[PDB]
Amino acid sequence: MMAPVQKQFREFHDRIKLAQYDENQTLRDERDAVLTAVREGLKKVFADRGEAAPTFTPFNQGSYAMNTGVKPLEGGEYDIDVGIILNIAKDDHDPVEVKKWIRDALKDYGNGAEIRRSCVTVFKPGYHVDLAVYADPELSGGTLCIAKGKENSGDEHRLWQISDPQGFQDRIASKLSGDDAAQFRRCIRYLKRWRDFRFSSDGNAAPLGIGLTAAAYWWFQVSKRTDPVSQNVTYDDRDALEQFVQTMLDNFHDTWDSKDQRSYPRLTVELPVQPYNDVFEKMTGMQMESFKSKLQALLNALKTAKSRLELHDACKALADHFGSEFPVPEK
Repeated sequence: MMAPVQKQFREFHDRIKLAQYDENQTLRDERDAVLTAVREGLKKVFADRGEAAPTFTPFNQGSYAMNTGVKPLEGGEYDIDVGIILNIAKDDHDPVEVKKWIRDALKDYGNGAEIRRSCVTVFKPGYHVDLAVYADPELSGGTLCIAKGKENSGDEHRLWQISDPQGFQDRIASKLSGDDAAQFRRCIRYLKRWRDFRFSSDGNAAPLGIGLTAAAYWWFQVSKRTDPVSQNVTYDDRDALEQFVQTMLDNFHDTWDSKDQRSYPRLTVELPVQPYNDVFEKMTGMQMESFKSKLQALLNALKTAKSRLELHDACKALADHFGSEFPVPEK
């Protein structure tokens, strides 16, 4: 019979997983250090403009909140994500000016703060912290809106966009339960490491991690066998990934580009909460074509790793796509 690889997938998962906020005091300390720095810097910035310092409520976001965190590759950085809800009315403030408040509050913290399209990012040796900045729902008509735009943007690209990070986190945490939910989380982490490993030559071309997570929310199916007599359950991560990657490939659509006068294959993945946008909408046709080509090659490897006599060959076929931390036993 062909070599199984379930034990090597579980070992790979143990190697790549990074503990979520609730189980990771180091990440809590680093997050909280940045939040105390923003309180200190806000007292400074708003005392300098004769106004009372605005207050904020922080909350956990991103993969360290949803228990889908992966360790970076060497030379990579941890990505600590937090939202802060300022006690302001969105209709009274430009979103970029508000982000300027936060960045100036973090002027001399670590390696300096920086205003991105989605957030204020602060850098330290080994990690960055993304602060997504929101206006107060109570003062802004009951909607949670994130500050979009940077210092570059014209009026069209400076906006308070309706957002629901906690809704998205809840959807990911609740899609399944128990050992089924554990397989779901493992397969998201496997594809996050695939993303890091096979998109390193051009990071700007990589699919957003939130995009792969939303794709899993739409299309992941548990793969397990239940012995009908003993009721014993054994999970099959290789098959779960094979069915999920084939479902994503099935959902690419050749999409005509009038500028280039050609088609590009495009995968559309809607967020299952507000604003329900296609998360991959900013990827170019060329990046999509390369995304689809690497997904097809991953699928081919997953099928190869079902039909090897030698565990070595099955594992090496997977390691070609998941990288040097995927276990390859000696022949």
